[PDB]
This record gives sequence, structure tokens and C-alpha cells, in this order.
Amino acid sequence: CTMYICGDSTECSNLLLQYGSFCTQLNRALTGIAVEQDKNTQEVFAQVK
Amino acid sequence: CTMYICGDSTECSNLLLQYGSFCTQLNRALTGIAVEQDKNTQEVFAQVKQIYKTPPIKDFGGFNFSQILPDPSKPSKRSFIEDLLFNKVTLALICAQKFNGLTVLPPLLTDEMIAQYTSALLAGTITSGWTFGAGAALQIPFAMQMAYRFNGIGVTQNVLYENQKLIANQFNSAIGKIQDSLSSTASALGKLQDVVNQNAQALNTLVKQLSSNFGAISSVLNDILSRLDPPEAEVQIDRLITGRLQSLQTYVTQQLIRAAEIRASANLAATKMSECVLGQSKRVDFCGKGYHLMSFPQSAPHGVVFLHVTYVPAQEKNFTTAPA
Amino acid sequence: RLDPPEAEVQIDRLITGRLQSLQTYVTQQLIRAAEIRASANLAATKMSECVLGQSKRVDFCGKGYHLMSFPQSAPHGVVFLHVTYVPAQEKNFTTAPA
Amino acid sequence: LSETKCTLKSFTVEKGIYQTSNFRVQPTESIVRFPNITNLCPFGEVFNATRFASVYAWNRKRISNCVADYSVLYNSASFSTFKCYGVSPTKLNDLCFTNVYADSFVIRGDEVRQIAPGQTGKIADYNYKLPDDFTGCVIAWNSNNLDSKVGGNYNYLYRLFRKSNLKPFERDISTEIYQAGSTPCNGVEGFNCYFPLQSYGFQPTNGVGYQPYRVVVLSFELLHAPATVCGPKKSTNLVKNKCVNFNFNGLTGTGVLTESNKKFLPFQQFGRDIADTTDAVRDPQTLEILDITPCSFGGVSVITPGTNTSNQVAVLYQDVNCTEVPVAIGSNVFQTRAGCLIGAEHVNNSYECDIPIGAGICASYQSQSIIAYTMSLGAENSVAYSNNSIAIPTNFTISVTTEILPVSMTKTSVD
Amino acid sequence: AYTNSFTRGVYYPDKVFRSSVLHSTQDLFLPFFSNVTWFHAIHVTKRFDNPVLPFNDGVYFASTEKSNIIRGWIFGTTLDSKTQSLLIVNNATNVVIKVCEFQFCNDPFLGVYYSWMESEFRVYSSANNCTFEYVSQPFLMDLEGFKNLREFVFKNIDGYFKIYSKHTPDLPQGFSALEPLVDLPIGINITRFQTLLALHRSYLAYYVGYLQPRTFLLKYNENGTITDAVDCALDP
Ligand SMILES: *[C@@H]1O[C@H](CO)[C@@H](O)[C@H](O)[C@H]1NC(C)=O
Ligand SMILES: *[C@@H]1O[C@H](CO)[C@@H](O)[C@H](O)[C@H]1NC(C)=O
Ligand SMILES: *[C@@H]1O[C@H](CO)[C@@H](O)[C@H](O)[C@H]1NC(C)=O
Repeated sequence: CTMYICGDSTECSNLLLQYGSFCTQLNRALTGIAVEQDKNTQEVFAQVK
Repeated sequence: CTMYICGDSTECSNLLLQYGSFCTQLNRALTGIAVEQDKNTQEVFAQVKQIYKTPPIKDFGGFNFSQILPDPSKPSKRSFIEDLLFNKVTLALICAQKFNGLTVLPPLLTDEMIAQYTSALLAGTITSGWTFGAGAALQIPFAMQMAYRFNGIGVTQNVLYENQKLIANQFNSAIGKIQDSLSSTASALGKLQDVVNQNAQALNTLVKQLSSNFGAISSVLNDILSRLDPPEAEVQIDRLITGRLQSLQTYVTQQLIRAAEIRASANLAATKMSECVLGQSKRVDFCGKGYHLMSFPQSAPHGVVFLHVTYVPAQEKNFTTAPA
Repeated sequence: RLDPPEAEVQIDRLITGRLQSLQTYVTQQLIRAAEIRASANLAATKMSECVLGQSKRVDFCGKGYHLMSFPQSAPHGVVFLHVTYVPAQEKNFTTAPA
Repeated sequence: LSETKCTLKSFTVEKGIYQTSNFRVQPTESIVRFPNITNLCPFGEVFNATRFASVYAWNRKRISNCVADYSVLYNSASFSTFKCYGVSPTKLNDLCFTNVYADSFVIRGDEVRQIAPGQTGKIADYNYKLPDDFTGCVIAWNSNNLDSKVGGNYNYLYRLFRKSNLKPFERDISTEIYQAGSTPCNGVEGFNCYFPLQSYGFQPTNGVGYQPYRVVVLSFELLHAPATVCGPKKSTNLVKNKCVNFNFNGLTGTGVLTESNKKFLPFQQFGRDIADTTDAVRDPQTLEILDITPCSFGGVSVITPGTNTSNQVAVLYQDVNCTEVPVAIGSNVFQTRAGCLIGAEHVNNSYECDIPIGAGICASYQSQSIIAYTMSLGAENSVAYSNNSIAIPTNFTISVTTEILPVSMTKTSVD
Repeated sequence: AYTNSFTRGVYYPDKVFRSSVLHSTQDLFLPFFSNVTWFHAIHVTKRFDNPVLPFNDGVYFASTEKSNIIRGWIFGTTLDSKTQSLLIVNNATNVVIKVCEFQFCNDPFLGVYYSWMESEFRVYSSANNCTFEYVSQPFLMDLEGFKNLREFVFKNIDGYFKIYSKHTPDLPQGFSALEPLVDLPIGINITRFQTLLALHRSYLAYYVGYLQPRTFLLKYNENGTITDAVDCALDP
């Protein structure tokens, strides 16, 4: 979030803090859907001992 | 809506009225995820017509169904295994965070008419076989029902009739390691806790976002009323309505998306119960791992638990063959 | 009723309120269409096993013992007719293993 | 019943339970438990003293962290002028004052009319002026007997010569010779050169307009910042089982205040929990622990049996005990685990569910009325199991059923 | 004469009550494991330390001694009659507080001749044009006759002077939290400070630190007591 929205300027890193937790919440779905893909390819193939 | 956004003021309701009808749209979506959650549990359990009971005298040929049948001492008439699963999963400021207008509704089927549904399916599959799910119940002794099932995987009947004691001992010893596996490891119920954690964690951000000014003087709707000009406030009060309305839509959308995999998971239990319990299965690796014989259900908080009984060979040898 | 550099601020809330009320409609139509595609695949399976053959899966094609089936059409849907076999009039006897 | 027709906006309602409105209780007693712990403001050291200042060199004093109570001036003080700007005289007891300043000077009897914004004079142009945006009160009274003597008093001074006009709240204590002509004064008094500061003369036998006066100027702000000069209401010592408005030292809202068991530390004043919610407060006058509890939330719904068959309905008050809610905003009250049904009776037999309610209860329509019963799972049966018995059929039957499934929906497009 | 405070220095920033909550805050704290300066005042050569130190943001002051030799500290900008000063001097009878434009010399200090009794008071020469004073109640304190420790925090924001302290009997390896003690508004400019001491009829410890803007994690208790706090920038 912090790099996509307003680059590296310090005049925005202070104005962005009064919007709550809008960008911590968006940084969790794109980690909960990045492990399901690694789990998917284990059910199909790893069926032998 | 209003109790969460405008608090208890009347200078805010008039401004909120101008935004169309963005409350009957956010309230008709959360009431669609409250009837489906009660229709989900009327397909897994309510599959039996009448209520069956077991006779007092227990002569089953050697098998011991004593640790999955009800006892009257403990309450709710639960069994000895359904009373070890409850202590594992924990349902954990719920006491007074209801300031802002949040509510929790009670489910339709109390946890005493599910113990009366999972104690009829179990008692009707012992004295009847598989004929109680396709007509009227017909009695039969256990040692012949086991031969009936044993004939379905290839082996003949005299193999069972000559080894009754060994099979009874093996079954009795096999059921009883589960008790020690469940009463010592406090992490077996893993996937039944995420549905609680992910539901109780998303309800905290909604409350914690109530004290973030979105570009105004303060985050309380009285210090912009006590000390600001009546015309000037309507410029900065309008800066809080959008902020508190944009955080009430992501929650609803996330809940709507997330409550669609629970239906997919509950449409599989209704098939597993109908095929692996009320009959015998031929599909490979569906109802267990090996050759399928029979199965037993149990109840759990916000879920169901199965027990599968299978057949595994051993002690091979070497020979020499020929076609004809 | 307004001038060119004064009406621009007035028309910036209509085209920002009418725009947010569109994305809500499209989002809710992307989830409804994903619950029907899960029901159009169940009907296809139920047509290749109950109709074009005989099925031994319990409580899949009707209730009882499966014999055959017949399809019928309907507006935006399909209707099935299942034929089954049911016993009656039981009696008591005595048994022995061998 | 009419509310449902105005909620779903039609003239016909089918079977079912519908949510219509909410249920709130309005607080009645609005109280300000004003924390006037501190002592009274220096009402004596400000109004009367031994000596005062002059017009050209006035005085400034800061008064803060005190309680406003002017009632002590009635027994002794006898004023002669009372005008207020920007605030009502009767409303001063119920407000607060911040950054309050007092100025002291002595002016002439007939020159007391110049203490007001928008005036001209010899005191308002060289000595003391008032701003246009003025918010306060001005009080003047006579001091003839305490500021007179035989032979005249010559300690009071005023300015007579200046280059231009002064500004509001600007003090000029510089003294210099004034050159009234084109010829430079060169620092020596002479022709066209006088001392700009003159002296006053007061005598006990002087006229009405030739006697000394004492005026005090008070200035403050209203309702823009934290304040330390405040007036009391003292409508404290409330009732401990009702929902009332509360206005503590730094909090405002509504709720029910009771007595708790926790212990506040001396360096702590408020109470909080894991969530950012106010849940406790300390009495600043009695030093006790208090609680806060909601009173004004809940929702109600209406049960209907079919709009044309009858006009009888029953209502449910969700999550409300059957004591606060009136039977009709009854002789028919049933207490369940989901709320408080009103308008339906309790029957003992068991049927199948018709209209769900919750926690294992249902309701149905059956003259006729509305009943509430406990749902029944099914009939009862037992199997006569024995180790040498069996059952075999002798006939059969053929049956035909149906099943319906949706396959597709409507296509659409937008511009 | 260099030592780093391991985990010492924590002051209650809030004014509210909490019970078993790990709420995290962001304010001005002294960094953990930061070296500070050690000053010595001993008589074997005799040692007398009292230099002038900067006052960038604040100074974590601690004083270890068996007998009370440190009375107070002088404050101001240039320490002359042209600028005001904040005077906090203990005269062994009462606490003296005054905000005036004093005139200090090179070595203002107290002292005694003997039994023990104050014999000198040489701090300032002239102080005029000032409008503040505060006299503490009289008291008697014994003289002569390490075991004790006293900690102070100085901050001047928005024309307000805040002090936190806690008395609890090199420096030890303990850990304690600081509570507010006094609060006096001055609204002046402060850029330097200097201490004064006393001598026992003879001619010729404490540490001074700094702070930084850094956020910590505070773990409360059932009784609202800060038992343990952990930083968030020391180690990965
Ligand atoms: C009116 O209610 C009755 C119930 O007795 C029902 O049979 C009838 O269909 C209803 N009216 C209409 C127009 O449906
Ligand atoms: C229903 O039960 C209650 C209490 O068990 C009893 O007082 C009442 O008479 C019963 N009514 C009927 C009709 O059986
Ligand atoms: C110890 O003090 C010295 C001062 O000479 C400083 O440079 C050094 O960083 C300090 N040690 C640590 C670990 O900060």
C-alpha cells in the first residue's frame, strides 16, 4: 500500500495514518489466498508414500 | 445503520436521509445469511422418519458398543465421546461492546435435539442393517449382518464364521485408542476453530474503526457541535458519514463471500452421511482408506465427526501361476 | 441556474454518488451467478447416471431402489421423474448360521 | 399490523415474521454534576483594595482554576453601572469562562460614558480603548469618600498630548515632550511645548460629575476551548437505577450509574477496556467508583397469520426481559430464551413447526387464536431385536416422485 | 565512566485505567541499552563536578548517594538578568520555587561549617521584574548521621513543565515505572540547565541521558500496574 499510493514522500505518510487500518486489512487477503494455491497442488499429486 | 453511524443525535439523521436508501440494502443481505445457516443443519441430520431405541439386553456377539451410546448420568443425554470434544473447542468485550447496535441471534435447533437425532441413526443401523433407510425396519442378528457386509468385498462367509473371537477382540482393541488420542492431544480439532477465530476477529476492526477522524477536527460527534458554527459543522460532519459508510460495506461483502464455502462444505456432509452410513460404498478412498465395511456418526460444536471401519491385508507369500 | 466556474463543484457529487451505486450492483451480480453454476453442474451429472444407465448410489436418484428415470423441461429449469421399488407386508421366522 | 404494510409497501401480507422497527427509551433527568471542588475566585481582592491605578497605566491580572459565585457582592457592594455584551446576564451561572482578565483604572465622573466600543474621547484616544468584537461586562461605581481629601488629591494623572489615536488594548507608558509647532522643542519646555501628562483634582465639595469612579473590565471567551473559570449548577446526588443524561468533568452521554468494586489509582481518572469504550468514571467531589450501562437498544418484530384471514398479530421484544417493556406502548405474557412474546398463550401438546421463532419454539394459527408450542422431532418406535429371529417381505409397490433444479438466469446489459 | 541503562526509565503517559490489556503507545522514551554519562563527586584528590549540559528534549536524571548532597538545579536560556529562570532550591527548611530574572555567579553552591547546620546561601545577587512564587511548608531534615535512588523526568511542551518521580531503595538491575508528581505551567524558553550542591566545610553520583521518538508495547496488570514493557526497534 504505502509504496503504491504515494511513492516515498513524507507529506503523505502522515496524512495516510488518519484513515484507520484500511491497508493492514488489504494486506491479509493477498496472503490468505497465496497459501491455498500451495496447498492445492499437494492434494492432486502427493497421493503416494 | 443509524445507531452505528449517527449515534443518538438528530442533526445527523437529516443529513443521512439525503444518501438514498443505503440501509435497507445492507440489512437485506445480513438476513439472507441467517436463514441459510439454519437450513444447512436440516439436511445433514434430519434424514430419519421415526425415533428408534435399543433393547435393554445387549448380546451383540462380542462387540462392545458402550462408549458411543447414551448414558443418563451426564446431562443432555450425551455419550462418553461427545463429552470429550466439547471441552476441546473453546468459544472465545462481548459483555458490553453492544453499545453500537450489534446483536447475536440464537439457533433454532438447541443442542439437545441433535443428540436425539444422532442417537437414532446409531441405534437403527445396529438392529436393522441398511433396510431402515429404504422402507420399513426389519430385524436381523449382528453376526449375520456382518457376514452380509463381508461378502461384498470378495471374501466368503466361513472366513468370518471361523474367526469371530479374533475379529471381536481386534475391533474392541481398535476402538479405545481414539479415546487416548483425543483426551491427551489438545490440537486434534484444528479446522473447527478457524470458523470461530476468523468470525470473532473481523468483528473487532469494525468497533476499533469508530475512533478515527477521516479528516475532521475530532472523532467524537459532540466537540464539532459544541464549539463550531451551525453552518460550518455541516461541512465536516459530511466528512464522517462517508468514512463510517465505507467501512460498513467491506464487512458485509467479506461476510457474503466467506459464507459461500460453508455451504460447499455442508453439501458434502449430507452426501457422506447418505452413502457411507445408510449403506455400503464401492468408490475408492471416499469413506476411509482400504475396504469399506460400516461407519458411525457423532456430533460436535458447529460440525460433525465420523468413524470409519475398514479392512487391510497382511502377511504375503510367493507362488507360481499359469493362465490355463 | 448557475455559471461555468460555479456549477462544476455542484456537479461533482451526482457523478460520484451515481458511480458508487453502480459498483454495488455489479459486485452482487458476480456472486449470484456463482451459485447457479454450482447447480448447473449437478443437473448434468444427474442426467448421465440416473437416465443413461442404472445407479447404485444410495439416495441419489430418488428414494428406495432405482429402476429408471424420465426428464421433462420447464422455464429456466428441468424436472425429473424417478421410478423406484419398495417392499411391504413382512413376516417373522427363525434363522441359523449353518 | 399497519406498520408492516408501510414497511414492505403493499396492501397484502402473507404468512411469516417480519422485522419492522426498533425500541428505544428516552432519558428524562438531564444533570450537570459540575466539579466545583476548588475554592471561590478572588472576588474581594479584585473588586475592592487600598489603592487603584491611573488611566495611562492600568493593571492586568489573571484569574483561573476557580468557581464563579458572585452572590457575595450583595451584602456589601453597591454598583452604579452594569452592562454586558455577547452573553445574557441571567445565563452566566450555567456557563464557563476561559482566559478571563481584569483591568483596573480610575476615571472621572462624567467620563464614565466612554467605556464602550465605538466611542470617542480623551480617554478613548490616548489612554484606554475597547475592541469592536467585545464579549464581556463593564461595572462602575462611585468612590467619592475613599478618594477625596481637603486641598485636593494630585496622585491621579492622564495624558493630554499625543501624535495620533491609540489602538484597542495597547498600552503607552512612555513620557516625552510634545512639539506643537514647526520649531523643534530640543528637549526643553517653552513656547508651544507642554507636558502631555496632566493631573486630576478632586475635592469633597466637588459637583456630581467631578468625583472619582472605579471601573473594572472583564473579558473572556465562550465555548471554544477548555476553561478553568466556571459556574456551578450542583444538581448532583442522582438516583442509581434510572437512565439519565450525565455531564462529568470531561465526559457527556447517557447511561445508568451504579457502585462498583474496582479501585482507581490516584493518578488515574477514567476507565477503559480492551475496546475503546467508556465504562467507568470517578466522582470528583465524593471520590467514588461508578459504572456505565446501556439502556436504550433493542428491536421488535410482528408475527402474522395471513392478512385477509384475520387481523390479529403478536409482537416479540428481542433480548428484553418482561419488566421494562410495557405490555402495550396485557394478561398474556410468555417468557422464552429469545425475547418476550406478548399476545400469545402457552399450550402443552406438541405439533410440527409452522412459524419459527428460536430456541426450539414455534407458533401457529388455530373460534381461532395464536398459540406457541414446542416442536416435536417425530413419532416413536422400537425394534424387537433377538439373536434367532428375522423378517422377510412378501409383496412390493411401485412409486414415482419428482425433483426440480434451476439451470440459468436472465442476461442483461447496461450503458 | 560510561554505562548503558538496560531497561530503566518508563513513565505513565496516560491518565485512564486498564485491566490486562497490551495496548501499544508511541511517545518519547529513552532508547533501551543506550550509554549515558557518569559523573563523580568524591573526596579521597577532591572531586567536584557541576558543568553545564544541553537540554535538547529532556534529561532522565537519577541520583545515587548515602547522604543528600544534591539540592536542586538551575534552569534558563543564558542565565543572566536579561532572561527569566526557573529556580528549584531546597534550603533544608522548605522547598523554594521562584520564576525570576536572577543573576548567577560561576560557582553558586550551599555548604555547612560543622552539629551540622547550614552556613551559606550564595545563589543569586539581583532578581527583579518577576511575577511568580511558591513556598513549601517548613520541615526539618537531618544532615549526615549507597542505599537509596531517586529518578526524575523533565519535559516542557505547550508551556507546561511535567515531572515524574519514584523513590526506591553503579546503578542496579531493577525496573520500575514513573508516576506524575507535580505540574507547573511557565511558558518560557529553556535550553540549558545546571545543578548546585553543598560542601562540608571543605574546598573542592548522578547520570544524565536523553530520549528519542520511539514506540513501545505496554503490558498492564489487573490492578493497572505496568509490570513489563517491550520495545519494538531493538532486535529483529
Ligand atoms: C386469503 O387468505 C385465505 C386463507 O384462508 C387464502 O385461502 C386466500 O388465497 C387469500 N387470498 C388470496 C387472494 O390469495
Ligand atoms: C399444561 O401444563 C400446566 C403445567 O404443567 C398445567 O398447569 C396445565 O393445566 C396444563 N394444561 C393442559 C390443558 O393440560
Ligand atoms: C557506549 O558509549 C559510547 C560513547 O563513547 C557510544 O559511542 C556507544 O554507542 C555506546 N554503546 C552502545 C551500545 O550504544
